[PDB]
Amino acid sequence: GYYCNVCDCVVKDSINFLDHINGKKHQRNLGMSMRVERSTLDQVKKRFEVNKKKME
Amino acid sequence: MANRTVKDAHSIHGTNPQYLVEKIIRTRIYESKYWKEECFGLTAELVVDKAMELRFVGGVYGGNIKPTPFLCLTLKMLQIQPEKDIIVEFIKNEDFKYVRMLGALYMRLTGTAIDCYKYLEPLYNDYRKIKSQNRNGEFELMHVDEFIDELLHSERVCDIILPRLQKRYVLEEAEQ
Amino acid sequence: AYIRYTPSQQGVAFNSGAKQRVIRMVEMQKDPMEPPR
Amino acid sequence: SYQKLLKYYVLNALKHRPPKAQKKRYLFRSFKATKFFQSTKLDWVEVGLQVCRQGYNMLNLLIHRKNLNYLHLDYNFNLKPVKTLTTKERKKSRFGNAFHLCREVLRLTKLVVDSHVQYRLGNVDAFQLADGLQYIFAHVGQLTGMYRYKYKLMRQIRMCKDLKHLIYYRFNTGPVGKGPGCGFWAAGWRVWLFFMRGITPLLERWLGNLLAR
Amino acid sequence: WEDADFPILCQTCLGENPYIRMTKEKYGKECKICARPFTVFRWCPGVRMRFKKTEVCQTCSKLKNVCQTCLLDLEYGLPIQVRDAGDMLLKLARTTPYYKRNRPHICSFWVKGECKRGEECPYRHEKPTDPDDPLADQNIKDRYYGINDPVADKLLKRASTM
RNA sequence: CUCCGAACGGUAAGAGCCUAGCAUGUAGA
RNA sequence: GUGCUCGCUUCGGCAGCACAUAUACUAAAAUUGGAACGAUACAGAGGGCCCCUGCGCAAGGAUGAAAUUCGUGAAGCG
Ligand SMILES: O=P(O)(O)O[C@H]1[C@H](OP(=O)(O)O)[C@H](OP(=O)(O)O)[C@H](OP(=O)(O)O)[C@@H](OP(=O)(O)O)[C@H]1OP(=O)(O)O
Repeated sequence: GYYCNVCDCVVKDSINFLDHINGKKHQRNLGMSMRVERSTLDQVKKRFEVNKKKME
Repeated sequence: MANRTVKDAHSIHGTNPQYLVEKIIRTRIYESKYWKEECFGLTAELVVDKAMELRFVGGVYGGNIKPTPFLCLTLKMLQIQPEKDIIVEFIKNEDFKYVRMLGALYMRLTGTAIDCYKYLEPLYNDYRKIKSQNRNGEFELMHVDEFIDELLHSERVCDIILPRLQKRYVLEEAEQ
Repeated sequence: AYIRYTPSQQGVAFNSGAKQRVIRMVEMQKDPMEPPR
Repeated sequence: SYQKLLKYYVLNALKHRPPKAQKKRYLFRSFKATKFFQSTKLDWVEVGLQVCRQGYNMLNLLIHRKNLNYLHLDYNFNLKPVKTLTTKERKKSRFGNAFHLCREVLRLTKLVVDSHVQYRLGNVDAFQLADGLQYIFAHVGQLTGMYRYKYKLMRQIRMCKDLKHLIYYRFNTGPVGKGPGCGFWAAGWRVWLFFMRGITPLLERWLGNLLAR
Repeated sequence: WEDADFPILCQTCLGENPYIRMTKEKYGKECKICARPFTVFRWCPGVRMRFKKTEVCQTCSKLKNVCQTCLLDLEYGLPIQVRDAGDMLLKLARTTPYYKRNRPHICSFWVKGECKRGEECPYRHEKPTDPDDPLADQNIKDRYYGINDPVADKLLKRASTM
């Protein structure tokens, strides 16, 4: 089935593999990705640019 | 890891930070296809990208409780716990619809009743269509008024239970 | 189902005037809401 | 019903030996003397909601400590599952002894408190309130899950059954002859108060034995 | 399982005050190094001290010749490793025992940066001593036994340099 | 002719891979 | 902080008197490491101690550790 080369493990059920790399201690060892909330202006740029990219 | 918000969160007084939804429904929200993707991390910006690309407004569908991406995204933003300014920014966006819908729903779940009326009242003017998923899977196109009316007046307009907003008469007698 | 104790160990110049070092011993209130720890 | 009431009355008349003992043992009088208790004045509905929340949080933390993330008490004191675990989890949730009875008692208490919270929060607010308390003691007869932990309860529920026909055939006489009479809890609440006052020590012992583990 | 009357304490652990105030607790806190219920009593060694307590139980400390809350000694003041491997101890010890043990440990809110308590921090506002030396790393059970001390080698090499 | 009950006696045991809500707050230099 | 001195002496102050006399598992904090009989892939049953459910030292299930013969030494007796 699914294969994780980082841990070199064989993930059987699609959901079993989906719940490894999202939470993998070894993969997390490649960098702490704790997402901090950006500034109030940061959430405005993503709203503005998408209004000009998707629509326009 | 979907336990804490980031490291510390101002706990909503109702039940808990993550537990404003029923334990069964949140436990179902986690194990899901839509959660498997985008659970890598969504703090402030990618939430906007994931919100403008889901034109559904609903809760659970199917015999097996299947969460809509609307509902799972509400829960994801609930775990993220954004600041009030970002939520007012989502509540002020008129171009993208379901983004504003999620902003209103979150401001209802986490927010002061005074703030609830102050930010959700002017969302009671849009006479546009909104798609929703019924419990049997079949979709239905309704009015935005129906949504905000069930949200502000009715209980559990979606699968989530609402945190008991006062009657408006008490606040009209005491405040604005 | 007070105490007076001469510290016979070290008294030379610890505790300037390490004469006999009296103390007070109270007991701490046990709340009756604590299971077996 | 009258026969059952007279039976309880007479059987109480025999087992009435003069009580004089115990050297006046009092509770909640030494607790106030320690630094683990403070007196205040707070409205009754507030105290009821406080007790309900406290009991729920006490049971929820019991379930939390016990490493059971697949069960939920549901805030009406009705223990609900999550994912239908059946490998070895269902063997780790066979309480049946005290958790069941504490759940039933706190469910009854929180239900009465909610019936009274709806009053102050805009319920019917008329005699409907007393009708609610009446049918609430009826449901404590039937709707509550009291039967399982203790079966002798049925005896007093039989009283709560027989006592019912002591009031309705005195209330539903004359013009009012059909509709649901609201009645009073002057006898029902009395019975349940004597009951809880009698079974305080059993649950004290059971809670002690269970908290030891 | 272990009650007593008075603690087998130090002379520095008690404090630089001839009158302190103890507080006995029958059967508290579960002894650090043998896991047995014993009689915890704390006190205040002096003004702006650390509110020191009692760790190591009566039989635990009486058997191995050591104080109930620092594990150094009642007779000398050295650790239990130097006083076992190593006399030399009498010139190695000290009188006037420094009260740099009875002081509050470092305010972690200050180390992070926002100590909200201001001047009212009942903890201590110094810089957290750098982690690198093994005198950042000692524990209780390795200390209390002779095996593996970070202090006792560093003081045992003070014994043959000069 | 209205009196209505619940638990246990129950779900074989298994080797390879994987993910997690919880817990200490200290001694000492 | 409060009340008072036929006080220095004004109604600005100074001095004195008296009541009140020791809270704080100190820190909002600081790192440290862990577990499902849980889904998924695979085959498809010949005496007590350590645990779990549990209120009962009610009750219910499980892996892990005896007699003969001879020689020697000693006590004691004639
Ligand atoms: O159906 P009945 O045999 O005639 O007795 C009923 C019945 O009481 P019981 O079934 O316990 O004997 C109702 O209670 P329910 O079980 O139907 O809930 C009760 O009403 P309450 O719940 O308020 O006590 C009241 O019926 P009603 O609604 O008319 O008041 C009562 O006697 P009656 O029917 O003769 O009045």
